[PDB]
Amino acid sequence: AGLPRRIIKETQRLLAEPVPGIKAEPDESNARYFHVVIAGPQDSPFEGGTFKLELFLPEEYPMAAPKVRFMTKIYHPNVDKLGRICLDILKDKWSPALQIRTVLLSIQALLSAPNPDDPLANDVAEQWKTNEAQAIETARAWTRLYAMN
Amino acid sequence: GVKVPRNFRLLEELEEGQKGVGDGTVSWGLEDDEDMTLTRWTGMIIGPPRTNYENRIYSLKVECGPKYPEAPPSVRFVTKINMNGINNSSGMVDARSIPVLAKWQNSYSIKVVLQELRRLMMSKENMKLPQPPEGQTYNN
Ligand SMILES: *c1ccc([N+](=O)[O-])o1
Repeated sequence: AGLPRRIIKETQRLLAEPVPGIKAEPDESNARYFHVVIAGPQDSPFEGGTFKLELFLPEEYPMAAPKVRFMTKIYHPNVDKLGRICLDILKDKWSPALQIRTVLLSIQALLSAPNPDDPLANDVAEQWKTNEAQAIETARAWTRLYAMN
Repeated sequence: GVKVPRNFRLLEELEEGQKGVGDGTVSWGLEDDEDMTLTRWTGMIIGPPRTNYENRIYSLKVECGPKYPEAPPSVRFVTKINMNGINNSSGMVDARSIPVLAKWQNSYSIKVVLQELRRLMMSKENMKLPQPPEGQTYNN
């Protein structure tokens, strides 16, 4: 009557063995919906900040990829104004062998290594390419403004 | 009975709004392109032909609150309109008077609401109402 074993397993293993720097807790009404907090990675302009991310396991999971979005404003060439990302492994490169966990530490890696070179980077990319020092300071400024409480 | 959470539903509606539907006589999009909460939307309805709404573009504000889509959105016309179920002084759409809202189901969407309002503009009791001057908007 319930969830697939895989989902029961992935959930339970998340609460038993969290990714370092990532808190992930299921929603109080929807067992396929998770409220995630990612710590800004060490040595990034996001360091010291905490960033909300939401994750949803659609009906066809794991055939279908999980859906994710940031819900804390962040200055990054691969996260847009509404928190959306275009992560290869969430589309073209998704497969059932990958797990939720792969997705989360991969998002942390994206924060650690912004890619303004990506075809689908947002409009922040130009500043990141041409004045990287200023772009990184702005990322730190937005961390101070939006990610410290 | 897998429910798609509010925020992911609204992301779907954002994509659909950008793609557009049907003949383009209704459209919707986010009011503030930095609103991560996806709460405030702009709706558009082209008044249907052979009614007193014809050849007018109606702008609306649609608010998807914390319980959407389990609960209906709140809707108000910005463009002035004389239409049953719409408060003619404020533009507020009375949920009890518009069937899609009064009988809301979680399968409905912003698109459905706007399509319903456009259908109701063709109703016998609305299509002949004399309208306010074109282009006028309510205050607030
Ligand atoms: C895909 C969705 C948003 C982005 N981005 O780079 O901001 O990519």
